[PDB]
Amino acid sequence: SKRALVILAKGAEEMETVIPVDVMRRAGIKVTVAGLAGKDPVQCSRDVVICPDASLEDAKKEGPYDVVVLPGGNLGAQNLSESAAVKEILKEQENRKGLIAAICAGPTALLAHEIGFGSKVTTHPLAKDKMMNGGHYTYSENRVEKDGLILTSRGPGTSFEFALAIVEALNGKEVAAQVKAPLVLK
Amino acid sequence: SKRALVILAKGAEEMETVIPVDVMRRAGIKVTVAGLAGKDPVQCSRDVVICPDASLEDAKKEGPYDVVVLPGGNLGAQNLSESAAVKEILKEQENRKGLIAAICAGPTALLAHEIGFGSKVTTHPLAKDKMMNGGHYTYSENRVEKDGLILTSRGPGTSFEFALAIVEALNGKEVAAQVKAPLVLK
Repeated sequence: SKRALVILAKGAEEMETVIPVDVMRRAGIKVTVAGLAGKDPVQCSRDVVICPDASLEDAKKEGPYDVVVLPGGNLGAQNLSESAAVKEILKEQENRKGLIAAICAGPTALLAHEIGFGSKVTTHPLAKDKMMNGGHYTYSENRVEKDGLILTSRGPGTSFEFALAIVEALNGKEVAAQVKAPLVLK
Repeated sequence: SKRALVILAKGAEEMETVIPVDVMRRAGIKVTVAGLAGKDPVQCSRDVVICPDASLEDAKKEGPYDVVVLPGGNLGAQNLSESAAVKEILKEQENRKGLIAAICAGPTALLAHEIGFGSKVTTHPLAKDKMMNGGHYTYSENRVEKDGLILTSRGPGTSFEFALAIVEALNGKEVAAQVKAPLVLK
């Protein structure tokens, strides 16, 4: 009954894609993995090939979504940053006061599309300078940062924390705790 | 220059599949994701669809491998446990004194194929009783267990530790440390 849209572009970090999709489905969220380029399989940064559930064009017609999720991976985030379709989805989600979650270089697509300026954010350490160009955000080193409806995180190793923060935001702390225990997190 | 074979069956835990593949490729290992059933895309436990690099039939002809990796997921591990092809690959890897790595319900395929008896092993907590049927192994609660050439781990949340243990076994501690830092692990 909550719904998530995960936007999958060539060059996405596959761990940052699969960990949130899997954890959100464990939480009972209806997740649509949507291909930026169309319905065809997507070659991720480390050459894992993932078949999306739908094209982004089709998935948009089925919104709105409770969260829009942007994986990282530098080339994936670049492709999200260059997409007019992504711009329109994020602007509409911002406008309706829905959650936007981005991990690793993913938040640099928020910069590109002028989303969430004035928010505290984090990114992978190597993406800090790009994200901070112009001083439009306030930078954090927290592993997960949530400033209202903009949720960001740092890297593959923060992907479980990121996904469980999404789950808590949508489904509450009790569901997040229930989902977390079987994962054998430290 | 080291080589890994990852055997991907329907119902595999996608996080336990993708995290080791990605981390091992970061370490410079040549990884073949081989489909148990053939060359076609594989529907994982949480409905992520992954396109393998090759069928297992083809990938075997290209061995030997420095490690054979068995992801978890209960139905994935069941399919690995029922496969005569997997039996032959694991027996040959055992015989040549090559590493076998299995995570979560994955080690129950070792039981099925009578691999590594007498070793200390771990599994997901919910797979302990199945793994221990007959007392053929000695159970551990360590997050990663390595008893010589049998390497096991417990769940999605131990997948990074599992993958970095594989990297250390193949490529050494210095490479594992170099791969680990950009991941933003805690």
